[PDB]
Amino acid sequence: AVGIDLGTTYSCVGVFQHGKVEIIANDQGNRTTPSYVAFTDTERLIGDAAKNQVAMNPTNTVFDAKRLIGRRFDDAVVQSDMKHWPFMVVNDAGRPKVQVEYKGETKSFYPEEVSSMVLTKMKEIAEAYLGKTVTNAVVTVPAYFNDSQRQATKDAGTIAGLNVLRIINEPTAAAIAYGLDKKVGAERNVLIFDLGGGTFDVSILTIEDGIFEVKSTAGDTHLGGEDFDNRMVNHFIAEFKRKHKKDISENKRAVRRLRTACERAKRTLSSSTQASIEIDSLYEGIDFYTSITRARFEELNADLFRGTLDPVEKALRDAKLDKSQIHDIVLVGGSTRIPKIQKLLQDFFNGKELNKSINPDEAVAYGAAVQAAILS
Amino acid sequence: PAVGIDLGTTYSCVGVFQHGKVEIIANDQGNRTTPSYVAFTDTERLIGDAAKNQVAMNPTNTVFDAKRLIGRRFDDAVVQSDMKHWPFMVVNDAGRPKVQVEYKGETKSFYPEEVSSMVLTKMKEIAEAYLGKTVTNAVVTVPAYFNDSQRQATKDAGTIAGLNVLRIINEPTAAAIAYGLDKKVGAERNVLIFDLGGGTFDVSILTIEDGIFEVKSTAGDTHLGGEDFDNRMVNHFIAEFKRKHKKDISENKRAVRRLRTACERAKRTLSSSTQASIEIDSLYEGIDFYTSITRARFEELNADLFRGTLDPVEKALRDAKLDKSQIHDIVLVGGSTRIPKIQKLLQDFFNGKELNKSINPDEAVAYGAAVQAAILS
Amino acid sequence: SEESLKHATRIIDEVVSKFLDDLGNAKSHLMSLYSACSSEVPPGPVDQKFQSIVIGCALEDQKKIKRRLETLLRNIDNSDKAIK
Amino acid sequence: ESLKHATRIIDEVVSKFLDDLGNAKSHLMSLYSACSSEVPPGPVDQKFQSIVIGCALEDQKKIKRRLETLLRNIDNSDKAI
Ligand code: NA
Ligand code: NA
Ligand code: NA
Ligand code: NA
Repeated sequence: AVGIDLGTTYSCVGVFQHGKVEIIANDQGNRTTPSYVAFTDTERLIGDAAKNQVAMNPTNTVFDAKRLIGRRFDDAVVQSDMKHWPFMVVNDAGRPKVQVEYKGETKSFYPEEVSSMVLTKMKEIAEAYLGKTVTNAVVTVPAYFNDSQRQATKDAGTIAGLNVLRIINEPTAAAIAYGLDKKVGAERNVLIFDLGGGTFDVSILTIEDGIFEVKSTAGDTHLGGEDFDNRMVNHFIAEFKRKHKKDISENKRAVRRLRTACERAKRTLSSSTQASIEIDSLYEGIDFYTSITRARFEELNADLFRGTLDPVEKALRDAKLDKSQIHDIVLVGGSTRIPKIQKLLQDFFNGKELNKSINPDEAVAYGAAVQAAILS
Repeated sequence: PAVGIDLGTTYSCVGVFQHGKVEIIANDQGNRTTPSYVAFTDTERLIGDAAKNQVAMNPTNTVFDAKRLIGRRFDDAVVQSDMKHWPFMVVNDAGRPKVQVEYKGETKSFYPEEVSSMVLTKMKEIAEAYLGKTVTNAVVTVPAYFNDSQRQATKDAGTIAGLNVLRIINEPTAAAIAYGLDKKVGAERNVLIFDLGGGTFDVSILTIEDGIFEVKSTAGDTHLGGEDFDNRMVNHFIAEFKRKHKKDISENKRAVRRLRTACERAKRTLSSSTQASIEIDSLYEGIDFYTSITRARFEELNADLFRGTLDPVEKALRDAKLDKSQIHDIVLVGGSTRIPKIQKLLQDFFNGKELNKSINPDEAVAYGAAVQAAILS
Repeated sequence: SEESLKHATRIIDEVVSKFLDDLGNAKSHLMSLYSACSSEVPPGPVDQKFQSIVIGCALEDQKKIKRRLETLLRNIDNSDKAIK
Repeated sequence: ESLKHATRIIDEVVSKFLDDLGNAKSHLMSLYSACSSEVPPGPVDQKFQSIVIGCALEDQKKIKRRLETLLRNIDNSDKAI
């Protein structure tokens, strides 16, 4: 019995054992696997291998399937999203499907078929670690998912040859990971602040005698760590123009290498007040060297960082609660590591301590694994 | 699925009967027969092709011909004689011969049936690799002249290899079954099995009535076979090289080994062609060996040996109280039966009678054993 | 005789092509790493993790690493040429 | 840390390749020894020996030379990495 966090950009799988949870690493030792699937002239790729060939095969590399799962083609969200994806999305009897080139054959797949492929890889990852065949699993989904999206996600699990014990809410899984459901007192409230690579969700839960109830949800489905990276990228592209009179914005390879450098710098700024970026021959044989302080990084993302507080206020209002009525605050999602984000939330809640001891990229999977052990 | 194993003196062969067809199984190197060789080195025990590939570098620890020791006393005249042609050591353990070798730096000795057990293990593994399933049941063949103890020892060797020996059957009976001779109609049928392998010659007369076999007589020469015909060629060419280049290669083992290999190849070619070229790059002192031989010259070098194969035929007939005209079927088994002159001599002896030979002579015994194994399980 | 030459050549060919395939996998692996260091459009895959590790190195190390990869790919190519 | 890590990822590809070079060499040696007039120092592919002894004289020499060249190229590739 394993717990799977089926994320939009990456997925994670854990298993409860020895009274503790273990987050399973894949072949490459990565504890998270990209929710990518690639179709080439010869094979089908899933995970890291799929992401590594994105540049050479952009139109046949699929991601964000989670944004389509359970939706209708004529859905306002689908129509809007497909204008930003490099792969094709076609209409099939009102149902959305991704169309790609696979072995010289033009084929199409249902959102849940793509996800079943990601789940299959996660199943295989868990099997390699336990040694046995893995069939039972608890899968998570955003609290705002409707019955259609939940069913389509379960089906994805079924197609992957898994016996989905249950479909649970991501925020609920996070609260379970911190045992916020096992303690003394009366009906308490919980705010889950989930900021991943491309999605931001705020959820308010109420736990009464071990029973969970979603009170409200808010957030921004297109706000994540990648946006903070974009702000830095644009910053250095303009910096390069000034120092070298050259514009690299139209050079894919240059932009991508810069983006990779910015991701590392961002990580460094999570534990250091300054970071250095170095890139050999970034453009026309010119070396790129520079630095950036935490303060400047925060200024570049000011509107995005403080904007995360609006969904908090909205969630509070929809739950009909005053912020002083929140008993626990939980941090999930890689981006909750950014000091400014943590400080903004803490200050908003007048210094209240934040639950964050559990690796924010693994908390959801962690909680699902716990729930799986209980239902096994 | 039960398999049939031909546990031969020089090579072994395994086959299986499934879906109404016999399949002779190839080993890891694609060879349908595996050398009955077992070698011991500083780090491992090799069996089959790998054991035979390293005989030159590890001659004293590479065992072969173990079958010639089965059921024998160390002091039997044939054991003392055979020991002279074997690089490995044979010792006397309380009247019984044991092959002794060095293994992982240690001196080890094995009874002849233990060596056979190792070969059966290899054959078992070859079969499993092909079937993809566990092979446990098998039929193993033995020479018709084997006594109770020899048969029991072979069975025990199979048991120790992890095989459930369904039955120990005679090699000639197995050959007769491969040709479906036991499924024919009528009264008693007399069958002669003419088996000439690489190092042995056996003639058997069997009578078959309503699917029941009875061995009537056996004859042969335990030391006559293809290797002796190659030998005549080797000595012939060593003398010719000496005459032409004034150089005797006899004391250069590598030279003799390559010449022997060349003669074996030439012999095979002469079973299909009327002449063969024999060439060896830098045979001795950089001197190339370059000559040719006709089928007729090959027959002449072996004339006495070829004609001699009929004496055992006449002895078997006499012992079975049969006139040659009473033999209903003649079966050819053993790679050396491919030699045209041998076939012609045999056919003429039997007034032009047609011979059963469509089945690869090296595989007929395994073939018949596979068939009987399917029936028995 | 002519058949023997053919069968002999096949046996050596199988040993060679086997090695050439092992040499091809090494080339693809090194090629995914090199491309992670290059400013050119990648002809094939690009090891993302390796690209991060490289960019995290000092400028001269990035140059070192890329130089080591170009050398290995060259020595690997010389090998493929000589061994057919 | 990074330099050491990048170097380690490259060294593993190289090591694996050097192992394959080794495999090719041992396989080639068993074929070459079948052609040599020296007492075999290692295993001799008996099947290959039969086959080559069967080729015409000059073809035997060509095969031996080809094998010698391959073994030399394998060694040159080994030392160059
Ligand atoms: Na969806
Ligand atoms: Na769907
Ligand atoms: Na794993
Ligand atoms: Na570089």
